[PDB]
Amino acid sequence: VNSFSGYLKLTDNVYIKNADIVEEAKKVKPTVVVNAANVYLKHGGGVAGALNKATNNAMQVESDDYIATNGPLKVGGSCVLSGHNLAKHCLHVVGPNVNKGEDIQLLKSAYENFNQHEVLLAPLLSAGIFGADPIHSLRVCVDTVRTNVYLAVFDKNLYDKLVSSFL
Ligand SMILES: CC1(C)CC[C@H](C(=O)O)CN1C(=O)c1ncnc2[nH]ccc12
Repeated sequence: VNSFSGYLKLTDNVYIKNADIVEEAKKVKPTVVVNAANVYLKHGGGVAGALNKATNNAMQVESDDYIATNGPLKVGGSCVLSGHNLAKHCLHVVGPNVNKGEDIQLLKSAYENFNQHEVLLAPLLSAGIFGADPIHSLRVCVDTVRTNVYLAVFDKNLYDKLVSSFL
């Protein structure tokens, strides 16, 4: 038993809710919140900009130190950093950004990072400003992640679509 509430069960291990991930994170305090990151951990907009704003920019400060030490992430890769006031940990995962021409097949590799964590609160990778089809992203998530994932979808219209078109 865990503290996530109001989710629709899609599969044995995947759940979905129409929710603002920032507000869900602040209420739940999950062990892991996933950020829709870029390779530079520049958290300017989308989910990343919202998560970072909710940390009063502490996520960005920590991220800049991480990059200065380690260099950029790989597309399809991830790193674990602090969850600040939002979660114990933030798993920064880089899905491919279609608006940069990155290979959508790397989306499966991106979701594989979730399997290193028993339970996660997460957005749909490569959705939103990353330019992928959220329905394809949901399919890859379901077919790749084996750990328990609670997907927060900000847009109510998108959500209802994702649910109604799910197979
Ligand atoms: C619009 C879109 C589907 C695609 C772009 C955003 C991104 O990928 O960064 C995420 N997003 C969400 O609806 C979403 N879902 C949960 N929490 C969120 N907080 C801010 C947006 C958001």
